[PDB]
Amino acid sequence: MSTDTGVSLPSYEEDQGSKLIRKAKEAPFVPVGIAGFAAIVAYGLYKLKSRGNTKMSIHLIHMRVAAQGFVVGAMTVGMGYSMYREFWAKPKP
Repeated sequence: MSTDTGVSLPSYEEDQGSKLIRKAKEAPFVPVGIAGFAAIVAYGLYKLKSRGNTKMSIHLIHMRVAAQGFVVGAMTVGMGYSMYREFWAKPKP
């Protein structure tokens, strides 16, 4: 279920949104974890450097990897619940 999507992004920065959306039919997390993880790594990597458009410093998380674990964690639970409870993960045998 998705109703809010399209004209909703207060930030002038996007080259051919549709194109940016042009990819494997969103659904599988395989690319989410793969890509996501990769990106994250990048972000953090860059985050390290002070000078380079960045302003991340709050709480007792004076770390990267660690902060990464806690982040991915909250993101995991949050994602899993996707805001609204959704019983569906992997009904294995």
